[PDB]
Amino acid sequence: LPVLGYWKTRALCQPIRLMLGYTGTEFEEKNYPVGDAPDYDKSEWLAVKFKLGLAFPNLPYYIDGDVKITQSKAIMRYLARKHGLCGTTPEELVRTDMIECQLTDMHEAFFTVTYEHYEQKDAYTASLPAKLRQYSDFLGSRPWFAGDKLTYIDFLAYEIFDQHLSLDRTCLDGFKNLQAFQKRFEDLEAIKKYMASPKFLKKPICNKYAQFTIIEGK
Amino acid sequence: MLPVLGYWKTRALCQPIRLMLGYTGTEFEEKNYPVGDAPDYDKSEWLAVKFKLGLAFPNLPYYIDGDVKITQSKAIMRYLARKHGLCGTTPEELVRTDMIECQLTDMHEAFFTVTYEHYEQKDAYTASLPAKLRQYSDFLGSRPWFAGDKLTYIDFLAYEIFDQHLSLDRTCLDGFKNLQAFQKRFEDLEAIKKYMASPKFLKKPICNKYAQFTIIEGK
Ligand SMILES: N[C@@H](CCC(=O)N[C@@H](CS)C(=O)NCC(=O)O)C(=O)O
Ligand SMILES: N[C@@H](CCC(=O)N[C@@H](CS)C(=O)NCC(=O)O)C(=O)O
Repeated sequence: LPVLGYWKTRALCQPIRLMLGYTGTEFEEKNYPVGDAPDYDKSEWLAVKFKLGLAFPNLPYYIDGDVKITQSKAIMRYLARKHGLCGTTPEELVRTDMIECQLTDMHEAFFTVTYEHYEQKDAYTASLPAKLRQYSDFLGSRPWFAGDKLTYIDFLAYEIFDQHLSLDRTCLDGFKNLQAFQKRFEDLEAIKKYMASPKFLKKPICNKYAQFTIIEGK
Repeated sequence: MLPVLGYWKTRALCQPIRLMLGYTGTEFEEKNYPVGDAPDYDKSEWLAVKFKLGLAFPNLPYYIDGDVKITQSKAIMRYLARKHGLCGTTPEELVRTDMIECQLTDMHEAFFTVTYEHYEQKDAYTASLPAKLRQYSDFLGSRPWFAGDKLTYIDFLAYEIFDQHLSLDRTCLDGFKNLQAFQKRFEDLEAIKKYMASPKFLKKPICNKYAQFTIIEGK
Protein backbone atom coordinates (compact mmCIF):
# COMPACT_ATOMS: atom_id res chain seq x y z
CA LEU A 1 0.00 0.00 0.00
CA PRO A 2 1.19 3.57 -0.77
CA VAL A 3 2.77 5.81 1.85
CA LEU A 4 2.41 9.61 1.90
CA GLY A 5 4.90 11.36 4.17
CA TYR A 6 4.48 14.96 5.31
CA TRP A 7 4.02 17.22 8.30
CA LYS A 8 0.64 17.12 9.97
CA THR A 9 -0.30 20.28 8.05
CA ARG A 10 -2.30 21.21 4.91
CA ALA A 11 0.20 23.50 3.14
CA LEU A 12 1.01 21.95 -0.25
CA CYS A 13 0.22 18.33 0.73
CA GLN A 14 -3.56 18.81 0.96
CA PRO A 15 -4.21 18.91 -2.79
CA ILE A 16 -2.64 15.45 -2.86
CA ARG A 17 -4.83 14.16 -0.01
CA LEU A 18 -7.82 15.57 -1.88
CA MET A 19 -6.86 13.66 -5.04
CA LEU A 20 -6.42 10.47 -3.03
CA GLY A 21 -9.80 10.96 -1.37
CA TYR A 22 -11.57 11.70 -4.62
CA THR A 23 -10.29 8.50 -6.19
CA GLY A 24 -10.95 6.21 -3.24
CA THR A 25 -7.26 5.45 -3.10
CA GLU A 26 -6.38 3.78 0.23
CA PHE A 27 -3.16 5.21 1.59
CA GLU A 28 -0.91 5.32 4.61
CA GLU A 29 -0.01 8.77 5.90
CA LYS A 30 3.35 9.12 7.65
CA ASN A 31 3.78 12.30 9.70
CA TYR A 32 6.78 13.78 11.53
CA PRO A 33 6.70 15.86 14.72
CA VAL A 34 7.94 19.39 15.14
CA GLY A 35 9.07 20.32 18.63
CA ASP A 36 8.32 23.43 20.65
CA ALA A 37 9.92 26.82 20.10
CA PRO A 38 12.56 28.15 19.76
CA ASP A 39 14.36 25.23 18.11
CA TYR A 40 11.31 23.56 16.48
CA ASP A 41 13.24 20.31 16.45
CA LYS A 42 12.82 17.89 13.54
CA SER A 43 15.20 15.11 14.56
CA GLU A 44 12.88 12.21 13.66
CA TRP A 45 12.47 13.46 10.09
CA LEU A 46 16.18 14.24 9.87
CA ALA A 47 16.89 10.78 11.33
CA VAL A 48 15.23 9.10 8.32
CA LYS A 49 15.37 11.78 5.56
CA PHE A 50 18.40 10.29 3.77
CA LYS A 51 17.40 6.65 4.44
CA LEU A 52 14.25 6.47 2.33
CA GLY A 53 15.66 5.85 -1.14
CA LEU A 54 14.62 9.23 -2.48
CA ALA A 55 16.74 10.82 -5.19
CA PHE A 56 16.07 14.28 -3.67
CA PRO A 57 14.90 13.85 -0.03
CA ASN A 58 12.08 16.27 0.93
CA LEU A 59 8.49 16.55 2.21
CA PRO A 60 6.09 15.54 1.01
CA TYR A 61 7.21 12.21 -0.36
CA TYR A 62 5.24 9.42 -2.01
CA ILE A 63 6.23 5.76 -1.75
CA ASP A 64 4.29 3.41 -4.01
CA GLY A 65 5.90 0.05 -4.72
CA ASP A 66 9.32 0.87 -6.09
CA VAL A 67 8.06 4.33 -7.06
CA LYS A 68 9.60 6.88 -4.71
CA ILE A 69 8.74 10.51 -5.30
CA THR A 70 9.42 13.96 -3.88
CA GLN A 71 8.27 17.42 -5.14
CA SER A 72 4.58 17.93 -4.44
CA LYS A 73 3.77 18.69 -8.09
CA ALA A 74 5.61 15.57 -9.34
CA ILE A 75 3.37 13.63 -6.95
CA MET A 76 0.15 15.29 -8.17
CA ARG A 77 1.11 14.64 -11.81
CA TYR A 78 1.95 11.01 -10.96
CA LEU A 79 -1.43 10.47 -9.33
CA ALA A 80 -3.05 12.47 -12.12
CA ARG A 81 -1.71 10.02 -14.69
CA LYS A 82 -3.07 7.02 -12.72
CA HIS A 83 -6.59 8.35 -12.15
CA GLY A 84 -7.63 10.13 -15.36
CA LEU A 85 -7.03 13.65 -13.98
CA CYS A 86 -4.58 14.94 -16.62
CA GLY A 87 -5.61 17.23 -19.43
CA THR A 88 -6.40 15.46 -22.68
CA THR A 89 -6.40 17.82 -25.68
CA PRO A 90 -3.60 20.27 -26.59
CA GLU A 91 -5.84 23.17 -25.55
CA GLU A 92 -6.47 21.51 -22.17
CA LEU A 93 -2.77 20.85 -21.53
CA VAL A 94 -1.58 24.41 -22.05
CA ARG A 95 -4.27 25.56 -19.64
CA THR A 96 -3.35 23.02 -16.97
CA ASP A 97 0.43 23.58 -17.34
CA MET A 98 0.16 27.35 -17.16
CA ILE A 99 -2.13 27.49 -14.18
CA GLU A 100 -0.17 24.80 -12.29
CA CYS A 101 2.85 27.10 -12.49
CA GLN A 102 0.85 30.24 -11.70
CA LEU A 103 -0.74 28.64 -8.62
CA THR A 104 2.68 27.47 -7.48
CA ASP A 105 3.91 31.07 -7.61
CA MET A 106 0.86 32.18 -5.60
CA HIS A 107 1.25 29.44 -3.00
CA GLU A 108 4.93 30.46 -2.47
CA ALA A 109 3.90 34.11 -2.02
CA PHE A 110 1.36 32.94 0.55
CA PHE A 111 4.03 30.94 2.40
CA THR A 112 6.43 33.94 2.40
CA VAL A 113 3.85 36.06 4.16
CA THR A 114 2.41 33.43 6.50
CA TYR A 115 5.72 32.09 7.84
CA GLU A 116 8.34 34.85 8.33
CA HIS A 117 6.71 38.14 7.21
CA TYR A 118 3.19 38.24 8.62
CA GLU A 119 3.70 41.99 9.19
CA GLN A 120 3.41 42.33 5.40
CA LYS A 121 -0.10 40.88 5.70
CA ASP A 122 -2.23 43.92 4.89
CA ALA A 123 -0.02 44.54 1.88
CA TYR A 124 -0.40 40.92 0.75
CA THR A 125 -4.19 40.99 1.12
CA ALA A 126 -4.24 44.26 -0.88
CA SER A 127 -2.53 42.60 -3.90
CA LEU A 128 -4.95 39.65 -3.98
CA PRO A 129 -7.84 41.32 -5.86
CA ALA A 130 -5.69 41.79 -8.98
CA LYS A 131 -4.31 38.23 -8.75
CA LEU A 132 -7.76 36.68 -8.20
CA ARG A 133 -9.20 38.75 -11.03
CA GLN A 134 -6.76 36.99 -13.36
CA TYR A 135 -8.05 33.58 -12.21
CA SER A 136 -11.68 34.84 -12.39
CA ASP A 137 -11.10 35.94 -15.96
CA PHE A 138 -9.22 32.77 -16.89
CA LEU A 139 -11.98 30.48 -15.58
CA GLY A 140 -14.81 32.50 -17.15
CA SER A 141 -17.97 30.38 -17.32
CA ARG A 142 -16.05 27.06 -17.35
CA PRO A 143 -16.97 24.59 -14.62
CA TRP A 144 -13.23 23.77 -14.25
CA PHE A 145 -10.02 25.62 -15.08
CA ALA A 146 -9.25 23.39 -18.06
CA GLY A 147 -12.80 23.72 -19.47
CA ASP A 148 -15.36 20.90 -19.22
CA LYS A 149 -12.89 18.42 -17.70
CA LEU A 150 -11.98 18.22 -14.02
CA THR A 151 -8.20 17.97 -13.75
CA TYR A 152 -5.60 17.75 -11.03
CA ILE A 153 -5.06 21.55 -11.08
CA ASP A 154 -8.60 22.11 -9.80
CA PHE A 155 -7.53 20.37 -6.60
CA LEU A 156 -4.54 22.69 -6.33
CA ALA A 157 -6.68 25.73 -7.05
CA TYR A 158 -9.46 24.88 -4.63
CA GLU A 159 -7.05 24.26 -1.81
CA ILE A 160 -4.97 27.41 -2.42
CA PHE A 161 -8.15 29.50 -2.71
CA ASP A 162 -9.45 27.92 0.49
CA GLN A 163 -6.24 28.62 2.36
CA HIS A 164 -6.39 32.27 1.23
CA LEU A 165 -9.95 32.45 2.50
CA SER A 166 -8.59 31.47 5.92
CA LEU A 167 -6.12 34.33 5.63
CA ASP A 168 -8.76 36.77 4.36
CA ARG A 169 -12.34 35.53 4.36
CA THR A 170 -13.55 38.32 2.03
CA CYS A 171 -11.05 37.75 -0.76
CA LEU A 172 -13.42 35.88 -3.03
CA ASP A 173 -16.31 38.33 -2.46
CA GLY A 174 -15.88 40.20 -5.73
CA PHE A 175 -15.67 37.08 -7.84
CA LYS A 176 -18.91 35.10 -8.20
CA ASN A 177 -17.50 32.45 -10.50
CA LEU A 178 -14.60 31.75 -8.12
CA GLN A 179 -17.01 31.38 -5.22
CA ALA A 180 -19.06 29.08 -7.49
CA PHE A 181 -15.86 27.11 -8.20
CA GLN A 182 -15.14 26.51 -4.53
CA LYS A 183 -18.71 25.30 -4.03
CA ARG A 184 -18.62 23.10 -7.14
CA PHE A 185 -15.50 21.37 -5.89
CA GLU A 186 -16.90 20.94 -2.37
CA ASP A 187 -20.13 19.46 -3.82
CA LEU A 188 -18.39 16.68 -5.72
CA GLU A 189 -19.82 13.63 -4.02
CA ALA A 190 -16.46 12.03 -3.30
CA ILE A 191 -15.11 15.35 -2.07
CA LYS A 192 -18.10 15.87 0.16
CA LYS A 193 -17.67 12.41 1.70
CA TYR A 194 -13.90 12.79 2.13
CA MET A 195 -14.37 16.14 3.85
CA ALA A 196 -16.85 14.49 6.22
CA SER A 197 -14.50 11.59 6.97
CA PRO A 198 -12.29 11.11 10.09
CA LYS A 199 -8.99 11.56 8.23
CA PHE A 200 -9.93 14.99 6.85
CA LEU A 201 -7.41 17.57 7.94
CA LYS A 202 -8.99 20.95 8.66
CA LYS A 203 -6.20 22.56 10.73
CA PRO A 204 -3.46 23.56 10.70
CA ILE A 205 -2.77 25.10 7.30
CA CYS A 206 0.85 26.05 8.05
CA ASN A 207 3.45 24.51 10.40
CA LYS A 208 3.71 25.47 14.08
CA TYR A 209 6.52 28.04 13.62
CA ALA A 210 4.71 30.06 10.93
CA GLN A 211 3.61 33.42 12.38
CA PHE A 212 0.14 32.91 10.85
CA THR A 213 -0.16 29.68 12.79
CA ILE A 214 0.97 31.32 15.99
CA ILE A 215 -1.39 34.29 15.74
CA GLU A 216 -4.61 32.93 14.19
CA GLY A 217 -4.27 29.23 15.07
CA LYS A 218 -5.85 27.96 11.87
CA MET B 1 1.98 35.86 -37.36
CA LEU B 2 4.67 33.32 -36.42
CA PRO B 3 5.98 33.07 -32.90
CA VAL B 4 7.02 35.85 -30.53
CA LEU B 5 9.11 35.03 -27.43
CA GLY B 6 8.93 37.98 -25.05
CA TYR B 7 11.54 38.59 -22.36
CA TRP B 8 14.30 40.83 -21.06
CA LYS B 9 17.67 40.82 -22.82
CA THR B 10 19.02 38.29 -20.27
CA ARG B 11 19.45 34.54 -19.97
CA ALA B 12 17.95 33.82 -16.54
CA LEU B 13 14.96 31.46 -16.90
CA CYS B 14 14.31 32.13 -20.60
CA GLN B 15 17.53 30.78 -22.06
CA PRO B 16 16.43 27.11 -21.68
CA ILE B 17 13.52 28.09 -23.96
CA ARG B 18 15.96 29.69 -26.43
CA LEU B 19 17.96 26.46 -26.36
CA MET B 20 14.83 24.46 -27.25
CA LEU B 21 13.79 26.72 -30.13
CA GLY B 22 17.38 26.69 -31.41
CA TYR B 23 17.66 22.90 -31.24
CA THR B 24 14.41 22.59 -33.24
CA GLY B 25 15.29 25.26 -35.81
CA THR B 26 11.97 27.07 -35.21
CA GLU B 27 11.89 30.70 -36.34
CA PHE B 28 10.80 33.20 -33.74
CA GLU B 29 10.89 36.92 -33.19
CA GLU B 30 12.39 37.55 -29.83
CA LYS B 31 10.77 40.72 -28.53
CA ASN B 32 12.77 42.60 -25.90
CA TYR B 33 12.01 45.24 -23.32
CA PRO B 34 14.58 47.61 -21.87
CA VAL B 35 15.45 48.34 -18.29
CA GLY B 36 16.40 51.83 -17.13
CA ASP B 37 19.52 52.79 -15.21
CA ALA B 38 19.94 53.00 -11.45
CA PRO B 39 18.41 54.10 -9.22
CA ASP B 40 15.09 53.81 -11.04
CA TYR B 41 15.61 50.79 -13.31
CA ASP B 42 12.61 51.95 -15.35
CA LYS B 43 10.35 49.43 -17.07
CA SER B 44 7.78 51.81 -18.55
CA GLU B 45 7.79 50.12 -21.97
CA TRP B 46 7.09 46.60 -20.70
CA LEU B 47 4.58 47.90 -18.17
CA ALA B 48 2.89 49.83 -21.03
CA VAL B 49 2.05 46.70 -23.05
CA LYS B 50 2.03 44.00 -20.31
CA PHE B 51 -1.77 44.04 -19.91
CA LYS B 52 -2.46 44.54 -23.63
CA LEU B 53 -1.19 41.27 -25.10
CA GLY B 54 -4.23 39.14 -24.24
CA LEU B 55 -2.12 37.06 -21.84
CA ALA B 56 -4.11 35.31 -19.09
CA PHE B 57 -1.37 35.79 -16.48
CA PRO B 58 0.78 38.57 -17.87
CA ASN B 59 4.45 37.92 -17.15
CA LEU B 60 7.92 37.41 -18.67
CA PRO B 61 8.63 35.22 -20.43
CA TYR B 62 5.64 34.91 -22.73
CA TYR B 63 5.16 32.98 -25.98
CA ILE B 64 2.65 34.06 -28.63
CA ASP B 65 1.97 31.69 -31.51
CA GLY B 66 -1.14 32.48 -33.51
CA ASP B 67 -3.96 32.39 -30.98
CA VAL B 68 -1.92 30.31 -28.52
CA LYS B 69 -0.62 32.64 -25.78
CA ILE B 70 1.52 31.28 -22.96
CA THR B 71 3.24 32.50 -19.83
CA GLN B 72 5.19 30.57 -17.17
CA SER B 73 8.63 29.44 -18.44
CA LYS B 74 8.07 25.78 -17.60
CA ALA B 75 4.65 25.88 -19.24
CA ILE B 76 6.27 27.22 -22.38
CA MET B 77 8.92 24.53 -22.19
CA ARG B 78 6.38 21.71 -21.78
CA TYR B 79 4.41 23.14 -24.71
CA LEU B 80 7.54 23.11 -26.92
CA ALA B 81 8.32 19.65 -25.57
CA ARG B 82 4.99 18.21 -26.68
CA LYS B 83 5.32 19.93 -30.04
CA HIS B 84 8.76 18.55 -30.81
CA GLY B 85 9.03 15.09 -29.25
CA LEU B 86 10.94 16.25 -26.17
CA CYS B 87 8.64 14.79 -23.50
CA GLY B 88 9.38 11.50 -21.79
CA THR B 89 7.40 8.41 -22.93
CA THR B 90 7.85 5.77 -20.24
CA PRO B 91 6.00 5.98 -16.88
CA GLU B 92 9.49 5.88 -15.40
CA GLU B 93 10.68 8.67 -17.69
CA LEU B 94 7.71 10.89 -16.83
CA VAL B 95 8.18 10.49 -13.08
CA ARG B 96 11.89 11.30 -13.56
CA THR B 97 11.32 14.43 -15.66
CA ASP B 98 8.54 15.79 -13.37
CA MET B 99 10.69 15.47 -10.25
CA ILE B 100 13.82 16.99 -11.79
CA GLU B 101 11.88 19.85 -13.42
CA CYS B 102 10.56 20.80 -10.03
CA GLN B 103 13.91 20.24 -8.30
CA LEU B 104 15.78 22.41 -10.82
CA THR B 105 13.09 25.08 -10.47
CA ASP B 106 13.81 25.30 -6.71
CA MET B 107 17.54 25.30 -7.32
CA HIS B 108 17.17 28.09 -9.84
CA GLU B 109 15.21 30.25 -7.40
CA ALA B 110 17.91 29.78 -4.76
CA PHE B 111 20.44 30.97 -7.32
CA PHE B 112 18.34 34.03 -8.27
CA THR B 113 17.98 34.92 -4.61
CA VAL B 114 21.73 34.95 -4.09
CA THR B 115 22.60 36.68 -7.39
CA TYR B 116 19.96 39.44 -7.26
CA GLU B 117 19.63 40.41 -3.60
CA HIS B 118 21.94 38.44 -1.32
CA TYR B 119 25.26 38.30 -3.14
CA GLU B 120 26.99 38.88 0.20
CA GLN B 121 26.13 35.26 0.99
CA LYS B 122 27.87 33.93 -2.13
CA ASP B 123 30.57 31.87 -0.32
CA ALA B 124 27.84 30.23 1.76
CA TYR B 125 25.91 29.50 -1.44
CA THR B 126 28.89 28.01 -3.29
CA ALA B 127 29.68 25.93 -0.19
CA SER B 128 26.14 24.55 -0.32
CA LEU B 129 26.35 23.41 -3.95
CA PRO B 130 28.27 20.10 -3.58
CA ALA B 131 25.49 18.42 -1.57
CA LYS B 132 22.93 19.54 -4.13
CA LEU B 133 25.07 18.60 -7.15
CA ARG B 134 25.79 15.24 -5.53
CA GLN B 135 22.05 14.58 -5.69
CA TYR B 136 21.97 15.44 -9.39
CA SER B 137 25.11 13.35 -10.04
CA ASP B 138 23.68 10.24 -8.35
CA PHE B 139 20.26 10.70 -9.93
CA LEU B 140 21.84 10.77 -13.39
CA GLY B 141 24.34 7.94 -12.95
CA SER B 142 25.60 6.54 -16.26
CA ARG B 143 22.62 7.72 -18.30
CA PRO B 144 23.41 10.17 -21.14
CA TRP B 145 20.32 12.25 -20.33
CA PHE B 146 18.39 12.82 -17.10
CA ALA B 147 15.27 10.97 -18.33
CA GLY B 148 17.35 7.98 -19.51
CA ASP B 149 18.52 7.18 -23.04
CA LYS B 150 16.27 9.90 -24.30
CA LEU B 151 16.79 13.69 -24.57
CA THR B 152 13.92 15.69 -23.05
CA TYR B 153 13.12 19.29 -22.18
CA ILE B 154 14.58 19.03 -18.65
CA ASP B 155 18.09 18.53 -20.01
CA PHE B 156 17.61 21.94 -21.56
CA LEU B 157 16.80 23.14 -18.02
CA ALA B 158 19.62 21.26 -16.24
CA TYR B 159 22.40 22.35 -18.66
CA GLU B 160 21.55 26.05 -18.45
CA ILE B 161 21.22 26.02 -14.65
CA PHE B 162 24.51 24.19 -14.24
CA ASP B 163 26.17 26.52 -16.79
CA GLN B 164 24.90 29.61 -14.97
CA HIS B 165 26.22 28.02 -11.77
CA LEU B 166 29.60 27.52 -13.45
CA SER B 167 29.64 31.22 -14.26
CA LEU B 168 29.13 31.76 -10.53
CA ASP B 169 31.70 29.18 -9.37
CA ARG B 170 34.02 27.64 -11.98
CA THR B 171 34.82 24.80 -9.59
CA CYS B 172 31.32 23.61 -8.74
CA LEU B 173 31.14 20.59 -11.10
CA ASP B 174 34.71 19.51 -10.31
CA GLY B 175 34.00 16.47 -8.12
CA PHE B 176 31.26 15.23 -10.43
CA LYS B 177 32.56 13.73 -13.68
CA ASN B 178 29.21 12.55 -15.05
CA LEU B 179 27.84 16.07 -14.63
CA GLN B 180 30.79 17.53 -16.47
CA ALA B 181 30.26 14.98 -19.23
CA PHE B 182 26.63 16.16 -19.40
CA GLN B 183 27.52 19.81 -20.12
CA LYS B 184 29.71 18.79 -23.03
CA ARG B 185 27.27 16.22 -24.44
CA PHE B 186 24.56 18.86 -24.59
CA GLU B 187 27.09 21.34 -25.97
CA ASP B 188 28.16 18.73 -28.59
CA LEU B 189 24.74 18.34 -30.31
CA GLU B 190 24.85 19.87 -33.80
CA ALA B 191 21.72 22.02 -33.53
CA ILE B 192 23.16 23.28 -30.23
CA LYS B 193 26.67 24.00 -31.55
CA LYS B 194 25.51 26.04 -34.55
CA TYR B 195 22.93 27.89 -32.46
CA MET B 196 25.73 28.86 -30.12
CA ALA B 197 27.98 30.12 -32.95
CA SER B 198 25.03 32.13 -34.28
CA PRO B 199 25.08 35.89 -33.71
CA LYS B 200 21.65 35.86 -32.02
CA PHE B 201 22.98 33.53 -29.29
CA LEU B 202 23.06 35.11 -25.82
CA LYS B 203 26.19 34.55 -23.71
CA LYS B 204 25.58 37.48 -21.33
CA PRO B 205 24.02 38.94 -19.25
CA ILE B 206 22.99 35.97 -17.13
CA CYS B 207 20.93 38.22 -14.86
CA ASN B 208 19.31 41.60 -15.25
CA LYS B 209 20.99 45.02 -14.75
CA TYR B 210 19.92 45.45 -11.12
CA ALA B 211 21.25 42.13 -9.89
CA GLN B 212 24.25 42.49 -7.59
CA PHE B 213 26.01 39.65 -9.46
CA THR B 214 25.59 41.64 -12.68
CA ILE B 215 26.86 44.88 -11.11
CA ILE B 216 29.90 43.08 -9.74
CA GLU B 217 30.83 40.54 -12.41
CA GLY B 218 29.32 41.94 -15.58
CA LYS B 219 28.45 38.45 -16.88
N1 LIG C 1 9.25 22.44 -4.16
C1 LIG C 1 8.93 21.53 -3.10
C2 LIG C 1 8.86 22.25 -1.77
C3 LIG C 1 8.76 21.26 -0.63
C4 LIG C 1 8.96 21.87 0.74
O1 LIG C 1 9.46 22.97 0.84
N2 LIG C 1 8.56 21.14 1.90
C5 LIG C 1 8.75 21.74 3.18
C6 LIG C 1 7.45 21.73 3.96
S1 LIG C 1 6.32 22.76 3.05
C7 LIG C 1 9.93 21.12 3.90
O2 LIG C 1 9.82 20.84 5.08
N3 LIG C 1 11.10 20.91 3.11
C8 LIG C 1 12.40 20.40 3.45
C9 LIG C 1 12.46 19.22 4.39
O3 LIG C 1 11.39 18.73 4.83
O4 LIG C 1 13.59 18.76 4.73
C10 LIG C 1 7.61 20.80 -3.30
O5 LIG C 1 6.71 21.33 -3.99
O6 LIG C 1 7.38 19.68 -2.77
N1 LIG D 1 7.34 31.40 -12.41
C1 LIG D 1 7.55 32.31 -13.51
C2 LIG D 1 8.42 33.49 -13.08
C3 LIG D 1 8.36 34.66 -14.05
C4 LIG D 1 9.26 35.78 -13.59
O1 LIG D 1 9.69 35.79 -12.46
N2 LIG D 1 9.60 36.82 -14.50
C5 LIG D 1 10.44 37.92 -14.14
C6 LIG D 1 11.79 37.83 -14.83
S1 LIG D 1 12.74 36.42 -14.35
C7 LIG D 1 9.76 39.17 -14.65
O2 LIG D 1 10.42 40.18 -14.84
N3 LIG D 1 8.36 39.20 -14.91
C8 LIG D 1 7.80 40.40 -15.43
C9 LIG D 1 6.83 41.13 -14.54
O3 LIG D 1 6.82 40.96 -13.29
O4 LIG D 1 6.02 41.94 -15.06
C10 LIG D 1 8.21 31.62 -14.69
O5 LIG D 1 8.85 30.55 -14.54
O6 LIG D 1 8.10 32.13 -15.83
